[PDB]
Amino acid sequence: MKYNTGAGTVPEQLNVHLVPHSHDDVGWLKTVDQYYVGSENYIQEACVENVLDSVVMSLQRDPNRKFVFGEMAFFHRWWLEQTPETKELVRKLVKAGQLEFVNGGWCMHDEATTHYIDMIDHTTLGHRFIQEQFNKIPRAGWQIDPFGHSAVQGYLLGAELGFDSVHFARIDYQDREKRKAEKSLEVVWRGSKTFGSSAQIFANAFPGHYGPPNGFNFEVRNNFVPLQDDPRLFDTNVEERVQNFIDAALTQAKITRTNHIMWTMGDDFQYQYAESWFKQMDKLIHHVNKDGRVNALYSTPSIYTEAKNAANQTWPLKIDDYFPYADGRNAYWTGFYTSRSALKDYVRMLSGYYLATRQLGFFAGKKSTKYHAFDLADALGIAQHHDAVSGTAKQHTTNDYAKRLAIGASKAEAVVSSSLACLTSKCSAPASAFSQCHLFNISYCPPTESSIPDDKSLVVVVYNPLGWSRNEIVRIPVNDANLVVKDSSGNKLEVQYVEMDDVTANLRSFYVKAYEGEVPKDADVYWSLFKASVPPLGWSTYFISEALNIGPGDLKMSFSGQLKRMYNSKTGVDIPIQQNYLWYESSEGDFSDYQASGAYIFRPNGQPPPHTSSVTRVTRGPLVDEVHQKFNSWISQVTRLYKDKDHAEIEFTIGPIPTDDGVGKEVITRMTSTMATNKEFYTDSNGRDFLKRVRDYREDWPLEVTQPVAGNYYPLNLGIYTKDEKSEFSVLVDRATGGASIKDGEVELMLHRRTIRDDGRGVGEPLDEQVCMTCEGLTVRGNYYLSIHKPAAGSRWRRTTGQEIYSPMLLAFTQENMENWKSSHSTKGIFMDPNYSLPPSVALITLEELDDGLVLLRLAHLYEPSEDAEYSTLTKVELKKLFATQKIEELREVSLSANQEKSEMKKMKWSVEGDDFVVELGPMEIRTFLLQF
Amino acid sequence: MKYNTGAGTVPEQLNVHLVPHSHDDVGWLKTVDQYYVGSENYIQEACVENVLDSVVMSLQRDPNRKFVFGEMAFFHRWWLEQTPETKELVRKLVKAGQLEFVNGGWCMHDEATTHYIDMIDHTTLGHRFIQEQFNKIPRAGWQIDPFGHSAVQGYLLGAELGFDSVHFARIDYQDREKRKAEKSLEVVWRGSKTFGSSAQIFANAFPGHYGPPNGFNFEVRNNFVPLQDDPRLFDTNVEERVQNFIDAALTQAKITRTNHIMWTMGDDFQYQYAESWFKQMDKLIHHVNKDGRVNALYSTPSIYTEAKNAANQTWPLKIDDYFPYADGRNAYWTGFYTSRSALKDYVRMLSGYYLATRQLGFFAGKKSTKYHAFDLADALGIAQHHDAVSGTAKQHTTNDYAKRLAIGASKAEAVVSSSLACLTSKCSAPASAFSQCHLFNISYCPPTESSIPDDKSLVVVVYNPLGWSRNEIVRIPVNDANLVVKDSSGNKLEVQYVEMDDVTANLRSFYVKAYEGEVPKDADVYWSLFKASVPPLGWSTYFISEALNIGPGDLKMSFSSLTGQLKRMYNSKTGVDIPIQQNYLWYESSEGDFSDYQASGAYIFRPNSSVTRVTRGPLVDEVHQKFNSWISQVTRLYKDKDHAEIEFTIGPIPTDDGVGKEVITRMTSTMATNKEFYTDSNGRDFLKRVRDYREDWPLEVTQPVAGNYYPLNLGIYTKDEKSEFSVLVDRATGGASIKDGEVELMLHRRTIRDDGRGVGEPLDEQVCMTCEGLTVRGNYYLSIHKPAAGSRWRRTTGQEIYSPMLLAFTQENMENWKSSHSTKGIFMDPNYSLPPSVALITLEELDDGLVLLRLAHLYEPSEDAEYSTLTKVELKKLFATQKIEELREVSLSANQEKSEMKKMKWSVEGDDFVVELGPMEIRTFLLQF
Ligand SMILES: *[C@@H]1O[C@H](CO)[C@@H](O[C@@H]2O[C@H](CO)[C@@H](O[C@@H]3O[C@H](CO[C@H]4O[C@H](CO[C@H]5O[C@H](CO)[C@@H](O)[C@H](O)[C@@H]5O[C@H]5O[C@H](CO)[C@@H](O)[C@H](O)[C@@H]5O)[C@@H](O)[C@H](O[C@H]5O[C@H](CO)[C@@H](O)[C@H](O)[C@@H]5O[C@H]5O[C@H](CO)[C@@H](O)[C@H](O)[C@@H]5O)[C@@H]4O)[C@@H](O)[C@H](O[C@H]4O[C@H](CO)[C@@H](O)[C@H](O)[C@@H]4O[C@H]4O[C@H](CO)[C@@H](O)[C@H](O)[C@@H]4O[C@H]4O[C@H](CO)[C@@H](O)[C@H](O[C@H]5O[C@H](CO)[C@@H](O)[C@H](O)[C@@H]5O)[C@@H]4O)[C@@H]3O)[C@H](O)[C@H]2NC(C)=O)[C@H](O)[C@H]1NC(C)=O
Ligand SMILES: COCc1cn(CCCCCCCCCN2C[C@H](O)[C@@H](O)[C@H](O)[C@H]2CO)nn1
Ligand SMILES: [Zn+2]
Ligand SMILES: [Zn+2]
Repeated sequence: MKYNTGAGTVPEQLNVHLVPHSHDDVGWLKTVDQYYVGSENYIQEACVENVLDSVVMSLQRDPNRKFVFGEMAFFHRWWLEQTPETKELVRKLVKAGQLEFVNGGWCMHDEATTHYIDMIDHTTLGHRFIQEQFNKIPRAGWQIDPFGHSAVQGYLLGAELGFDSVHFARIDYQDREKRKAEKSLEVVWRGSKTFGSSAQIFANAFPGHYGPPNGFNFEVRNNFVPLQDDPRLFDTNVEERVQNFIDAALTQAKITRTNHIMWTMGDDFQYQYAESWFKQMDKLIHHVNKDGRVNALYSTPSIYTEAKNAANQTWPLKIDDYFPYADGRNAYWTGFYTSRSALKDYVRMLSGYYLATRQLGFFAGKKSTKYHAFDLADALGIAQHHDAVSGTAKQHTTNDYAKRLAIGASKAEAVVSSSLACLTSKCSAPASAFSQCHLFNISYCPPTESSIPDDKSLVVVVYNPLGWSRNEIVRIPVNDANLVVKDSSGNKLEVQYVEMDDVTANLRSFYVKAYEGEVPKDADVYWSLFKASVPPLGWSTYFISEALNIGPGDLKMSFSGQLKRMYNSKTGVDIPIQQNYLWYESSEGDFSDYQASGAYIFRPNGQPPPHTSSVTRVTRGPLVDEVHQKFNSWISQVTRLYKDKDHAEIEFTIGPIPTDDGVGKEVITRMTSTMATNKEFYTDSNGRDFLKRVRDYREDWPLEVTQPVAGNYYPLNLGIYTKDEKSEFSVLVDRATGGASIKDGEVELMLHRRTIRDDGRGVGEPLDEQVCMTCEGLTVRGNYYLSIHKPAAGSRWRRTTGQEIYSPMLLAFTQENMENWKSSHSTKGIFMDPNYSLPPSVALITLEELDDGLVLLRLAHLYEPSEDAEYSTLTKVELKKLFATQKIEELREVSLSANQEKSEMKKMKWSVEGDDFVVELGPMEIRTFLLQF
Repeated sequence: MKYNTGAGTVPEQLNVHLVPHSHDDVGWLKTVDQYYVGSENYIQEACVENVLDSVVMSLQRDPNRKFVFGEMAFFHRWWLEQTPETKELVRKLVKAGQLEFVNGGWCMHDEATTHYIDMIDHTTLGHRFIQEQFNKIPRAGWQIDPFGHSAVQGYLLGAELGFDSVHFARIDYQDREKRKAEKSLEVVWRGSKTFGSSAQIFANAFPGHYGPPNGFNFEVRNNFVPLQDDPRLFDTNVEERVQNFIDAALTQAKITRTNHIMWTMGDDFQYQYAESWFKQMDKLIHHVNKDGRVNALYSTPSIYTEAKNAANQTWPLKIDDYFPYADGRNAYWTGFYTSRSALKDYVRMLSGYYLATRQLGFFAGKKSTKYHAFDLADALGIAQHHDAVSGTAKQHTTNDYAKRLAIGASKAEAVVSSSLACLTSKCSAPASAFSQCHLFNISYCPPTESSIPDDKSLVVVVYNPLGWSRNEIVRIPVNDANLVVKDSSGNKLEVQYVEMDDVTANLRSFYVKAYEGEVPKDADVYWSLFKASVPPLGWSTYFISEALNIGPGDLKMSFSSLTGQLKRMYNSKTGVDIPIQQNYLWYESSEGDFSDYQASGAYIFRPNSSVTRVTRGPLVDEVHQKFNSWISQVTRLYKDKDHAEIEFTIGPIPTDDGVGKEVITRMTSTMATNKEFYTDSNGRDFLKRVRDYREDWPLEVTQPVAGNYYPLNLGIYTKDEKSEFSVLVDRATGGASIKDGEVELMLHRRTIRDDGRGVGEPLDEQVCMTCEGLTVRGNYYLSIHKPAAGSRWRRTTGQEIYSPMLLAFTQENMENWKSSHSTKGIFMDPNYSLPPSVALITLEELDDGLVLLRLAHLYEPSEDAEYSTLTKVELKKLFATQKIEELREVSLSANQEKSEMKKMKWSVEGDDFVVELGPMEIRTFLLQF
């Protein structure tokens, strides 16, 4: 029999857009490769190779069939295995529109715990591949699973990518009720207060889930009702199945605007045998359309959006974001804003490093390795997956993520070493030319710990990957107490010695062995500190050889023994402020609700958070004032006021979190003032826009308060701040972190979490992270940064220090005779014009060599219009001065993901309820260029 | 990457022939159509449409891949839904050898409870489709699942089909141990005593199961280890999987002759997503052969057989059969020999009716409808499946089988009625011309129960589908006591009235309602009996209108009187005389003990009186016997019958005491049978069985009852130096001789537990409206003869039991009838019979002008001095009203020129139009008129 599968939309009937898809997690209960090859099916039945294999076969069978695929991490692995014949069939299918890429990034990223730089990076990775192989530009965003949604997702990873639409299943459960009643599930979304309608997108919140209506899942071996239309066989059931379809369509139509609705015909890792689904959809399209009451068609999210746009309809407006997300009364998904802190820091650290790595490789002439096996691009793009950096994957999967990141970090570390060796001489240098250290956090750095032979000096090369000149404190572990630091010009520099502490030494012994496999030499005796000064996008070289109020600067802090006050003499801000460590007790269920706190969901006990305190050292010196604090045996902190820093730097060391008492614990630091913050506080969106949050309040619906704490937590990637008439109090993070203001004048950060129960959303594991050789709970160490400012003065600290945290100096070490080194190496350099700096409001967020001679460049304006009277303004960058030592032959502006010419981008129109080489940049703008040299 | 999937065999290595297959039950836990379309997956995950869809896609991707498929019941349902492009693609795959048909019948039939005529019929239905669509002749028999194997499967449904091999997984568990030790899993099997090596076949019994070695089932969503050979991905495992493969190959090689072994790469309803299997098999062939220690290839059972035949090797010999089957000490699969007796009788009755239907349609010029939806050919073909007539499907599946058979029977009924209307007239006649009755067993025949109008008669047309003239008793239910029966010439015939009985009357009210939905009219008051005389392949017409020792003939029986119940049988003309008792007993079903939990069930048999009337008359003497409230019997000696007909009525089997019961009739004599007894092979050859003994291995006796039951489709007999005692059945039935001079039949079974082989249902058959246990009624036939004179009774009466007269009824004034209708007729020559040794088992109109004809010699060489000899049939006299234009002798399934059939050679350890037939021969022909 021939089925009429080629139906399009029809004007005066309800149209049911059948969109076949397979939701393929880039790691979750299995690793990425396990999901691809289909191993470990006892954990979860899932094989993405079967999906792509069988979908291509089913699409070949009938030209009217369609399927949408998203995650290029899987597609690219599959593609490299396919024959030339298959690759050509795929080209035909993509060219015909039968297989359409939706989203098209390397993964479907989390939107809470991700940084916009990483979101752009992996999306570009996917889009370049799709553009190269198929000459296709994705037009529909696909965020069907991420646990809430960010403003930047809407305007920057949606509209600015060229997406007309973005589709997602998860919104807050109270909000969803209101949107159904108001038919506002689909909105025109303006995530940017700066760009408004110039960066808007059609946003489609599904009625419930991203699966088919009940009885319309057709996966092989499932117990569905096949449409039996053969009169030679018993029990035909055509009329019943057609009515099943209509009934489901009418229910959805009752909550949707226009005569067009969409069915997401798929689910988690479905389509292992695609024909099982397409057989049923073939028959349903055929028989439903013969019936004639409604109209069914094979479609895609972009065909659907096109029909939604051509309709005569005005649409409700959506501003800001969809955080936080709850799927039930006691189930706010705000715990994963913090879950797996160590993995979050690892991602953030490697992202900064990878940024610098691509800079140095470009100058030294290195060749792109983006699509090579186990490259850091693959590893960091996988890491953005919505179960990966978010913390919501199984532990073995999480270990596999970190294994892949470490492999890519090792490749990047060799690129940096070889590149700096070439660029500092007076490119083929060996990677052994310099040594580098990434375990300063636990004091392990063999290059600076080892002894210096006579007539030689420890050479320290300092590379600065910001487009600003920078002054910073180098702090290295040493075993000699009479070293001299000389700058490039022979002058001895002022130094300070800081004594090794017992917390750090105790971390060193355990974790060096865990990470590196062998037990290290004795704990270093001292830290050596000195202030380095480095040109923008350049290096300085130093030579090292043998011969209660604190605050070396304007910012002062007062302690008992605990913090009591912060003030700035020069600016005249002064608040009494206390900081303490506490923890919420993790709920394990109660009489009214079995929901437990777990890796996704933060549900505190409803008991007040238990209190922890004594000073163990107060240190004073020209470069740093320090207060070492121990709150208990597993919570210790160091507060540091460094020379020339407009902030304190608070180093936390948390763990092992004790659960032998059977009580899960979610550890916070809480900063309590008297500022009249009036329930307001500000948190960033993926590290960019600041969103005004209001305690216990929602703009889009009248919140029913059910979790007065968990319901006020928001995801941080840059930081959190508060203000009143007289002060502005700001906190910056070093990794994705959850933050809230639970009381006026009060800010808190959740820093580490260890539960005894799983939260029943499918991961099947309490968040119980341990380190072994003889195991104990994982300890995390990191920094948060705090400062005080007059109103309208804090934004420039937040932006400037945020970028500095993102992009620290890179240190490279070797031992050579100083004079011999100065004879064969330039001790100072800059790749920009010697007297050029990027404006203070701009960051060079992408600089990378692509295939052939093409260079990808991105410049970001860091400020929103109303933040800083001087810097929230129009500025310019002279690219001739940015590349002083090279001549631009070609310049070309492209879309954010570099898959379209900027000038060719077109926008849909919506009726919304309530309505030379010099590059200019307005507030919040990001401009992307392809260059040739 | 490209994989070297084109490997062939290599001489200096062990070769693993990978044979992809999907074992598709034609009904079992789900019905055949549910299995096809994949509905009711909560019962069992199984969809045959997916198998054929995805296998054809997978074969298309790589020309070196192969797959074997067997069950045309499924293939044909799928074929008619396919597009022209798919059909064209399938023809290319079949022509290239990528898709090979094995077996090729409509189903994979049981070999215990099936009759050879039904086996030939459904195999022909499948093979004719295969030949017409693809010009292919299957060469491998595929019997991987049936529970034991019959001698007729080997020589007749194997060798004579043109099969070089037959493959099966199930043999007795004790036999299997010996055959592993002696490397005699594979044999040259000679199932026929008569034909020996002229009808031999390579018989391959698998080491254990028909699935793959452990860890090589690759069905989508199963937890197997994929072969990961991409160095860009973590956890490559090529070495591990290659070694897994080798270890399994070497283990099998140690119990197999030659350097070729076969892996059956599949299982029940597998290959829903075929690419999941072929991907792994692609990579295993590639990397195993790169390694080079063993050799792997895509293969088929026929390619494997060729390799085994080409080896320089001598093979052990197998004779007789593989019954009974047991897979454990207390697990003899001999219960299903009797399970679902009523379904078995239903199949047997419809097979004979379908034989007559195709004769009558041919004579009347009816067009063939063999491949039409719900045709009786489909229903009867399906019913041969190894869970169907065997009785081992779920109850709802069994109901569906009976519904398809009833649909087919209703169509056959109209053909018979329309054909007889045309042929007796002086085809376009309507089905309403005659009525017919199939419920005589419960006394329900409205056409004869109904009053006759004055100046009209009940016209009775009697058709005889045997090639022998036949006299037999017509016995119809009537409501008037003074009816007169005249033959066609006007002669009044001797009649006998027999009173209705209470047992039948209560069956009638309950079962007529069950079968037809409404209670019947008043029970009929009498049976009218009379003797009809009918030409072979012809008819006689009769007109009915208003006007303790027994034995009306030579055979006599003596009953105690004090207790009822047989005591003695003797024939006064031949001098045979044996004391003999007949009793009803039951075994208690085991529900397992603490040492073995095995219970009795649908597959496995695991065991733990007054005369109410004596009737005498010129046409029948009978003794009604009531053994208890749910067991009654009537023993009948009919005029001119050389045997007693013993009608049992059993049920409802009481089950409330908590114990299951398996009911037998046991005939006990003093004959010196010396542990020997004789049972038939699919209604054909008799095999000598010996109590508690096995020819091929030293039996360890664990079930001295259950291990001595054998499947009967014709009957069972014993003998000593003075007598032969013979028992014929009317349906597939289990029988045994548990002591010397003693013979027993299992007639009905009801268990309270399942026997744990997958059907998940106690054998607990019930009739519901209120429910009660099912009641079965049927006949077995007893007789006594002098040695070497019993065989001719068994063969002749067996064919008469198989092919009874067909009665057609109407009411008309006699003279107006005789004026418009030929009262008497035959389609053969007016004075020609087939020889007494011959039966016309097939006569059928195919498409175009082709007619299919089969003649069978009923006798084995040693059986009857007169009839066990070469004979001949005159085809011009068989077809008297037509002229034979063309004759062509073909193979048994009619897919080959008989003259062009080729046989492999094996070295075996220990070594006009007149049709001639030697003993046990079946010759098949295509004729054109
Ligand atoms: C501070 O700061 C810092 C920063 O800096 C932070 O962070 C950190 O960091 C660090 C660095 O620094 C890091 O570390 C790193 O890490 C990574 C990861 O780790 C993880 O993972 C792993 C893995 O896992 C997996 O596996 C296992 C086994 O099986 C298991 O168990 C698990 O579960 C998983 O599993 C999964 O997956 C898989 C796949 O993958 C599958 O198969 C399965 O089935 C599943 O599914 C692990 O292992 C680990 O663990 C460890 O550790 C821990 C801790 O962490 C502990 O606790 C434990 O216990 C352990 O430990 C133990 O052990 C060890 C070993 O044995 C020893 O040693 C010790 O001692 C103890 O006892 C974890 O979990 C990793 O990966 C890395 O590693 C690496 O590296 C090192 C040096 O560096 C060494 O030592 C090692 O060995 C390694 O090495 C390697 O790699 C490299 C790169 O990466 C290279 O270069 C080299 O060469 C090597 O390699 C090569 O070779 C080899 C031989 O040996 C091989 O294997 C390879 O291969 C591969 O790949 C390829 C390509 O190429 C392919 O083909 C194949 O397939 C393979 O695979 C190559 O070839 C390190 O360690 C960490 O992680 C971090 N952390 C976090 C948390 O994240 C921190 O945090 C801070 N701190 C504070 C603040 O406090
Ligand atoms: C509660 O205690 C434990 C327990 C378990 N079980 C049942 C185990 C059943 C195994 C079935 C395996 C698969 C094949 C079953 N075949 C499939 C063939 O295609 C079909 O034709 C055969 O009829 C049929 C039977 O052999 N019982 N009790
Ligand atoms: Zn997901
Ligand atoms: Zn079977």
